[PDB]
Amino acid sequence: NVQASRQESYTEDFIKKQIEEFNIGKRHLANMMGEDPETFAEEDIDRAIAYLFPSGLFEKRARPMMKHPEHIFPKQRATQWGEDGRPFHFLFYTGKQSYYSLMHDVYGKVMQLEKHRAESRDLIGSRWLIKEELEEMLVEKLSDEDYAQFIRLLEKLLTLPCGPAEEEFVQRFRRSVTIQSKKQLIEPVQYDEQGMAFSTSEGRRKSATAQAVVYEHGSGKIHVNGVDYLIYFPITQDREQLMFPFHFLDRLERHDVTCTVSGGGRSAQAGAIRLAMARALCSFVTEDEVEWMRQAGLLTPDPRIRERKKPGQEGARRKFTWKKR
Amino acid sequence: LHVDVPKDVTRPTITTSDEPDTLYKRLSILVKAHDRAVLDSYEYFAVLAAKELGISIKVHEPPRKIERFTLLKSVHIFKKHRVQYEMRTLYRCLELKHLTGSTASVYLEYIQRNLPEGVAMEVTKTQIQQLPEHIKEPMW
Amino acid sequence: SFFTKLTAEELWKGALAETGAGARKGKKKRKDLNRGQIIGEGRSGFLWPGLNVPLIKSGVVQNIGQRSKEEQQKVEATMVEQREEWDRKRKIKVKRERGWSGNTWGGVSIGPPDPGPNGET
Amino acid sequence: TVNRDPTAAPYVFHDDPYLIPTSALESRSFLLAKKSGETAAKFIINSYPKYFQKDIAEPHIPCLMPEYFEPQIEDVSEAALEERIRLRKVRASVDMFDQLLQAGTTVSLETTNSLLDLLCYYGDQEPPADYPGPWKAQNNAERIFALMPEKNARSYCTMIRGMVKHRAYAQALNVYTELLNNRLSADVYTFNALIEAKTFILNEKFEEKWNDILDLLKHMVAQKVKPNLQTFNTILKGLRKCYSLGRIPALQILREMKHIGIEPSLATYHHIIHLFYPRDLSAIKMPSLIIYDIMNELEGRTFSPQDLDDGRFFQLAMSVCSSLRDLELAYQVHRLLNTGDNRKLVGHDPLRKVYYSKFFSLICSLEQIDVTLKWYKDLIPSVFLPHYQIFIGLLQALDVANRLELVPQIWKDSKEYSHTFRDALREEVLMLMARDKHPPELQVAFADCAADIKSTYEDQSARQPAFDWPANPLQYIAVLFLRGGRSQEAWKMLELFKKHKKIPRNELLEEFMDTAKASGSTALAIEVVKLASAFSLPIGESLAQRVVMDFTVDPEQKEALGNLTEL
Amino acid sequence: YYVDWRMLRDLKRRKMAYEYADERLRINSLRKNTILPKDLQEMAGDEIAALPRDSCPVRIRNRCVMTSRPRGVKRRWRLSRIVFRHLADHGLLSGVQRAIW
Amino acid sequence: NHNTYFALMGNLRFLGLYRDEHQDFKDEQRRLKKLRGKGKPRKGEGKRA
Amino acid sequence: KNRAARVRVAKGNKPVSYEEAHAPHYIAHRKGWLSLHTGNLDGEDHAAERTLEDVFLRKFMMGTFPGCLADQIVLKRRANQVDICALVLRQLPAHKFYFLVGYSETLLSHFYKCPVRLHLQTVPSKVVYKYI
Amino acid sequence: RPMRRKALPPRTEKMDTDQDWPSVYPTAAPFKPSAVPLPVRMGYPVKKGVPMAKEGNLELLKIPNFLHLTPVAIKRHCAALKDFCTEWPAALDSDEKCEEHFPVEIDTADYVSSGPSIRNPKARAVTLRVKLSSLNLDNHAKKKLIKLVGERYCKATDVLTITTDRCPLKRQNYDYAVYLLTVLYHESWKTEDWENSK
RNA sequence: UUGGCGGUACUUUAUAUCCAUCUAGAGGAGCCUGUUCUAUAAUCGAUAAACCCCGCUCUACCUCACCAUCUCUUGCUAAUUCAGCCUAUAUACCGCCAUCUUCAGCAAACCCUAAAAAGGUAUUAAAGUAAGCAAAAGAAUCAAACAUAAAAACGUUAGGUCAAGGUGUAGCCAAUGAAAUGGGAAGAAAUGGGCUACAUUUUCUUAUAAAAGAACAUUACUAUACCCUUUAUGAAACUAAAGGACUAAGGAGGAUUUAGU
Ligand SMILES: [K+]
Ligand SMILES: [Mg+2]
Ligand SMILES: [Mg+2]
Ligand SMILES: [Mg+2]
Ligand SMILES: [Mg+2]
Ligand SMILES: [Mg+2]
Ligand SMILES: [Mg+2]
Ligand SMILES: [Mg+2]
Ligand SMILES: [Mg+2]
Ligand SMILES: [Mg+2]
Ligand SMILES: [Mg+2]
Ligand SMILES: [Mg+2]
Ligand SMILES: [Mg+2]
Ligand SMILES: [Mg+2]
Ligand SMILES: [Mg+2]
Repeated sequence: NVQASRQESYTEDFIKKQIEEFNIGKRHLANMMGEDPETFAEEDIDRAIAYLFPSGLFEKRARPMMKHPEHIFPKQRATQWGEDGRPFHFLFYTGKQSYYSLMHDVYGKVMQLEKHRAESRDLIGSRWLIKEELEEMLVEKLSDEDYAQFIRLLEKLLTLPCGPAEEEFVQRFRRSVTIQSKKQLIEPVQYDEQGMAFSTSEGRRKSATAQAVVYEHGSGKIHVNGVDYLIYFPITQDREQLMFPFHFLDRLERHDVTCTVSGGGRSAQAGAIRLAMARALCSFVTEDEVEWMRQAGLLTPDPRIRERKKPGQEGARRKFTWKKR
Repeated sequence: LHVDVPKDVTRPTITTSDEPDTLYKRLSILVKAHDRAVLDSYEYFAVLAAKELGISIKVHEPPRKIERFTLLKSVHIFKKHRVQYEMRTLYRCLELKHLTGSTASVYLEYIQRNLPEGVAMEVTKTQIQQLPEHIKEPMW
Repeated sequence: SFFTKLTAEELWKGALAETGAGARKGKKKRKDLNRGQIIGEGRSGFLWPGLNVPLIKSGVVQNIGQRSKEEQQKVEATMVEQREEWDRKRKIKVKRERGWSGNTWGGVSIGPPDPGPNGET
Repeated sequence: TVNRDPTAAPYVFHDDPYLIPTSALESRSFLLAKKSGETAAKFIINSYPKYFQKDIAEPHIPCLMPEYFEPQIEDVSEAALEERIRLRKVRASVDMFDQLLQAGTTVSLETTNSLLDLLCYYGDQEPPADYPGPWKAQNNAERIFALMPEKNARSYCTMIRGMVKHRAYAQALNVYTELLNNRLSADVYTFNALIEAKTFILNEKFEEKWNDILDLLKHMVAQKVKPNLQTFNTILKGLRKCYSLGRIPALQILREMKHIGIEPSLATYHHIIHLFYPRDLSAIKMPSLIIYDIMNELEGRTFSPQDLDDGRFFQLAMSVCSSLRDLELAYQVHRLLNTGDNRKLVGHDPLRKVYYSKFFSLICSLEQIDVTLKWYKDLIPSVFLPHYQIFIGLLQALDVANRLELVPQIWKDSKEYSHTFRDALREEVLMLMARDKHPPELQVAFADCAADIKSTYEDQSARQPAFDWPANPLQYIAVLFLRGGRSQEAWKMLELFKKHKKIPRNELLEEFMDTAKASGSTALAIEVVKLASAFSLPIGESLAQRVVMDFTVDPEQKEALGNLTEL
Repeated sequence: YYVDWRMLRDLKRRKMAYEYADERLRINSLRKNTILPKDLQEMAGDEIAALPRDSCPVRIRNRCVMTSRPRGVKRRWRLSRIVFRHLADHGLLSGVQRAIW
Repeated sequence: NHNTYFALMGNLRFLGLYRDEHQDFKDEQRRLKKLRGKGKPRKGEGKRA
Repeated sequence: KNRAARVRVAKGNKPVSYEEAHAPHYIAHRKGWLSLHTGNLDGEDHAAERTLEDVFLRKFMMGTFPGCLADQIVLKRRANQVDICALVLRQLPAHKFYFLVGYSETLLSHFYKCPVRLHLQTVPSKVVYKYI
Repeated sequence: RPMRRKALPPRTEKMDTDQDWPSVYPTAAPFKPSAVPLPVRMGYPVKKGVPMAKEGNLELLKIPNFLHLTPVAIKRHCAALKDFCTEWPAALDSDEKCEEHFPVEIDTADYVSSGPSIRNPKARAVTLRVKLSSLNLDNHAKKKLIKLVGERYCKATDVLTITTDRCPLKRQNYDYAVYLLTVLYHESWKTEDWENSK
């Protein structure tokens, strides 16, 4: 009562033919695009396939691909025994020959260190590989209990005296922690025809966008869209929003700003200018100050934007009245 | 063909006339499609063809347009439950410059005949000519 | 209208009413109407070389033709016989032997077990 | 810019492995079912036109509209007759012409001539058509010609042409005599029919006949009528009857063609070749050299359709090359076919396959195997799907070049072209492979080929109970199995000699024994003796004695072997 | 055969409005102005009324071309919401996709 | 033109060049219904006189 | 629950193709469009007429090749040319396909007044994406 | 007894890697898995599955491929198409140089779409653009020309824009715009007695 | 011996969540609109949650399916003792959906038991294993995240829809079919939703949401009713918009209830 076909297992003979067909494919794709077959590479292949078979499907897994068989197929679906039927690995009948073969090596290392007999922080800012990464190294499915047990054994190895061989071993299972630098990207300092220094930066609040041009030396003259700021912004709260960047760094009356804000309303345009001024003013302040701006909210774009209306309800969140029952 | 090759392939007859030729200062080609990748391939084909014929070309991407409309999901009643549909239009503008009328016809024919399915073109020729002979001299 | 016509798969699904509120919580039988139809065969009896008749006959390139009213009536009756014969085949069945009683499963042979993993019949 | 794809079938054929024509029959049948489907659509369109009348195409496409061929003018007037003549209805126009005469209404001489044109050209018979012819003394054409009150040159001219077209040579000549007596002047087309008439008629004396045809030409100058290409082509086509005596006359015509200013076409040379290179030529010792001069004259020129025998030239030229066994000339002829668009004049289906078959067959015979294989990949299948004899020629070429390693590949190609079950081809493949010894690697490859050719015999035998395994294939397939590490299979094939009652050859029998000695299996050696006894071959007794010395025979084997020796 | 008798009546209304378009244009022009005598305008008001009622172009209703549904139709395709959704949800309309945003 | 499509496709079904699954389905329901005695009455001979 | 164009789960024995497996919300994401014309692009006309021609062209091809279509056809319009790309099972003899192509091309070229070409890719049997 | 036809092996097997690919795909065609010698795969893959193969792949057939347009073909094509092109006059090396000798700009638009009809209503419109500096206009004429044209004149650019779409065809609308310029220019020079009362 | 069952509590988990907290509303007035009722010669369907500006992103004729009157009988198509039917059954169905629901489950192939009515977990591991669908992931809102959409299986409610279309069974065929003209009315009524107002954080005017000058309780605030003019579409104004006056009620709304992180 089974019609669903067996999950396909790939013989080494099958993958071997898939690699000869791919190798002949590269020579043909190279001949089509007029490139040299010897130097034709995986990057050139992907670019050629995108030109010859343009697909605009959003998901990239569904687009045409001519990749090396090692990539498209799973890495190790090969037979685990020979013609006679004798498995190749002495731990085959465990069902996790690769997980237990690794736990066999690390347990033997631990025993030699304990029998044979400094700071253990040889590597810092590193993490243990996640289960998904481990499963990729072993090429076999692991459970959470199997991963948890593997880490405990690796930790015990670090606790004990470790020669350079052990340190290299544990290194394989340590992945450098991603380094996201939460530090503002300082803008360059250009020079005008007059020779005065000035920096420029963009800012976006709601639908408003601004392009400020702060000058290193000035008397505090801010011009928005070729107008003064008291005229352009008759509301105090809009002017206070322009005061926040300079007042915070005690730099009032020391710079000359030229703004160009298009889009949005009065408050959204002041907010867009505030960010544009804070980002341009970074080039003329110390790095310790740039961090004080970043930590006071002056350098982060505000992500709050109007939410779309939903069909079947009065608003983005407002619902139609629940008729009286 | 390895050994069997045409000897003297016949070529179409191109006869130079005595009429003066058109002079296009600009020639804007706005192609539209639902698929960006098709525009990238067509942009590559068109820019390569222009460069091979000596034409000066520049390319930019006008902002895309998305048209959305709402419909009633059920066949009967159940007003509050709707389904929404959209059509996305993407643009690639090929701005050519300093073209004679013979160069603009052969190029446009070649690229229009190879216009992929689902792609619409909007050529905008800009011709430049002298002033009318009457206007040149004021006559009362 | 030609645009309100649905395929056979959709027509039988509705008529049979197998998937329904009554069926699951508590007879119409399906039939295939393309079983006997040979591409190129119509009620008018036209003969189409290369579709429903030989393209070449005795070295002569055939041309379009139509069967006579008598000949077509024979072909129509012959297909009616084959349909009735096919229906008779459907009715005909091979009865299996009963067990300890006619309405009980005890004693009834159900054949050999299925082949093994390595073609062990 | 683009050239022919050598690995693809002609563009007409559908680009799919299931739909590619394997053989030449499926090629023609596929192009006869397609035409039949087009005719089925045109029948429906022209029979239910109301459904194909809405036009949504701007600009308007005239060729995608329903056709109407039946007259829609009901009134009986000269205008209505003109419509029927335009539609080319022959019987209806005669009825309305007679009705017009019955009323007596005036009919224009030009309109009366358009009626005779239709009747004379179709010879009083309705135009040939498909849907669900000698000249008759009593017919509408001659009757209408007499009823005509006023006659003009065109009227007589139309009769002369229609008569000659429908094989009325004797009458047509008489009609021309009337034209001269009336003092009218004929046109070029009428003079061409008269020349076509004198030739077809059998005159006892050629000298008189030739002087007569010339007299028609002399009257063409008296009446200030200038000849055309067809005029000269007609005279040369007539001369092909008298091969011996038409050689000097034929050349004189071509010299006059250039002086007048008429440019010889491909047809004009097609006729001179026929006259100078007879197919049934006993005197092959010293053939004429004109073919070399003609090709030099036409080198690099491009030709257009200007006669009805232009296609015939290329097929005839290639044939002449094969007769002379000059492959350099064949390259010039094919080179002329490639200049410009000369490829369009190769010929139709009957002559397209003869030209290339003759060409490729000549290549294999007189060309280096390396070059021969280049031509093979280009021409086949793209140009023509060859018949099996072409492969026998290719296999023979490989054998003459000492490159039998490619014979297995040629077999795989043959299966695509519907030669899988060809007895002649299968016998040639196995024969060449097993004709002589080969290195171990080559023998193993041949053994795989022998196994494939065996399956064809086996699968064929399954279909046909009354099947016969030809004797020579059995020997070739068995030898190849022994030589190529398939000895076990060859022992099973030894039994097939008895099943089909084929007499094993002496060479094959001793070969099995040699292999047995190396194996050391006395049992296998005795098996050969069993088959020798069955057919009562004399060598069988000697072979049995040979086994006695080759192997140590057990006492049980001695009794068994002795029984077979007695048998 | 058209979908139903309602689609047939509408089809006739569309072919009779096309026939009388020039007539109803020329006559109605005499009424939509203040430059001609009111006596003529009152008379042209009656010539237009005397024309057949199916010539009037406000009696045309846009119906689904495939199901003859009077309401719910989209004018760009001439299909009802139900029929449009069947072609769209199967990938049969060129460029129409579901709107996710 | 709904008349052109319905008439054209009906004619093609009678020429054997088109197969209408819907029509074949209805043709057999009529055949079975007539055998059951539920067929269409003749005009002018309806149940009510 | 949504019932639109969803081939519902059986018991693991129903062979669905790639096109059938994916529900409407995967259009433009995992599966493309069966018809490609310019009539639904912005500022383009004649969407109604192109769509009506498609509906007919699909019903015509099903009836003209009854039981011989492995998957839905793909319609491609370029200029006034129409191109029909159909996956067809190898059931009918080869010569019969040449007849239906010649017939269906000529008939649809005189009906819509455009050049129409039929492109047939023959499969040994329906291609199964997954068993659901 | 009935014989089922056997499909031939794909012709890609017979294709060399140094073939003339432009010949294989001379013109735009649909993707034929039996003619494209590439192991291309397309389709979202099932869990523990690879993307579907090219043979019987509807997704690859749904793609508007560019196999007929390859860098080798495009270069070979344009080599033939060079004879058609004509050389732009070298003297007109700048935009300002063109305005000097050719002050009038005529805009014409074409539209390419898919369908049986090649007709688009928008193709009739024409637009003439000339700068008043290019026209020989006295101080009186320029003031009269600017008042008559109204908003057609742009003070910032000094460009007069005449848009003519009333006529059915493009050749009629083009000739009308040239006519409108001639009357406006000639009328502007004419002086009427009522003009002295401004 | 399984399942069911509770009006079962305690402990966690979350919920614009029962209650509590917060903001603007509904419930009062005037209108717009759906429904019920009354009622008409005069449709139909939805009508607890999951109906009530619902099918309608829409009814002056048309639309139209209703009522009255008159009229046609092979009556759209190539053919058909046939065409046609918004005739009955959504409790025969397809199609397309609602509801639990962004809830976490549904289904199949094997293996095991001193027999199995069933069950099959122990991680320092004791008989379970390996594939599916949903969730998840991925994609979309054109950097990034978050969020929002989309997605959401099997079942539950014989839930909704024979009137989108198609269709099983039963029924009409000089009529339950076709067509034309004219009508399809109202309410001292109840009720759902929406709109506007009840004002001083207000009203009018210029600017523009900055500021300024006036108004500010009897009609000051305040009529999207009625009535009267004019314009728009149309053949038809019975419709919509803009003015004009006329102006009544309304003074922030009992229990109770809706939405929002
Ligand atoms: K249902
Ligand atoms: Mg709100
Ligand atoms: Mg019994
Ligand atoms: Mg209306
Ligand atoms: Mg009404
Ligand atoms: Mg009415
Ligand atoms: Mg009714
Ligand atoms: Mg129900
Ligand atoms: Mg109900
Ligand atoms: Mg995403
Ligand atoms: Mg998800
Ligand atoms: Mg119910
Ligand atoms: Mg009735
Ligand atoms: Mg204010
Ligand atoms: Mg009015």
